[PDB]
Amino acid sequence: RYELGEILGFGGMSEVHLARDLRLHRDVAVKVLRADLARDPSFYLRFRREAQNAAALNHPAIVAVYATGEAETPAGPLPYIVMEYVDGVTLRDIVHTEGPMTPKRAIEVIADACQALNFSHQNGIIHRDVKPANIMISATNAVKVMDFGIARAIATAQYLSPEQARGDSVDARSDVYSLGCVLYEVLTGEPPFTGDSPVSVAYQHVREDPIPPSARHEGLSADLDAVVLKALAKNPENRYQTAAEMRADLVRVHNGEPPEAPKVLT
Ligand SMILES: Nc1ncnc2c1ncn2[C@@H]1O[C@H](COP(=O)(O)OP(=O)(O)OP(O)(O)=S)[C@H](O)[C@H]1O
Ligand SMILES: [Mn+2]
Repeated sequence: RYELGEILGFGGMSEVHLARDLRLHRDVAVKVLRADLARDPSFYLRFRREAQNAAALNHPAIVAVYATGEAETPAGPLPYIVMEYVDGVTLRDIVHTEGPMTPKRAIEVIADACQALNFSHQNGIIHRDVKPANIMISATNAVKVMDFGIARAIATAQYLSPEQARGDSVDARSDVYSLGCVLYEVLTGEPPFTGDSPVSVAYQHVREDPIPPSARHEGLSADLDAVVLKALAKNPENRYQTAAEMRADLVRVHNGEPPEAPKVLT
């Protein structure tokens, strides 16, 4: 049914192909598990779970999942996921090709992401992996959040929250944090913490305060600082408790209004 075509992109887990649905005549994105990882149960499982978790979401700002299955290739069974096709670019790409967005644009985009996440949080779903690569902007400039993660067991990493690097409990406020990180990098052109390993970056995430955005990049403002740093506060209790709260504050900043976030001085 699906005539696959060009490679749209590469992820740490999969190859995503543009394809044509020949029964409905629409372009779709087909996510195919990396050949070599299919043999590892943990990954096959992860892949399938994410699929079923994401199909439970239906919002204009969230990439819809349409179908599943497994191609019975000569090598073995490659599971794949059929989804709504976004013709556009991830924020990572945007940052890598065009530099930091204008404050207002950043605000608009992140605010849309908030709606996606809030809708999700309401149908009881933590994303878990909010990062620049998991948010796309369409040719027609719609924001689209994707690659929703899944509750895992217990005994990148550059946008994970503190409670994630420790083995603590995870809820909506962690999406709030990591989103904070996205906004940060998208305002300044850099992720808030960098280093020579995951470990050290994990250290920074839970130990060192971020440099205020206005202090890493020109024409930002103290109010943005406020919002960004409240989003990136270490203890979930001191952050925006909900996506909507964060969004409301972003809206305040977008207009000429002062945000409710505690103030930040340089
Ligand atoms: N719905 C889509 N429409 C168009 N391109 C897409 C779409 N989904 C993914 N891509 C592209 O293919 C990519 C990877 O998709 P992912 O779902 O993030 O794969 P992944 O294996 O989960 O990567 P991770 O985050 O390392 S596990 C890019 O970041 C894209 O440019
Ligand atoms: Mn993924």
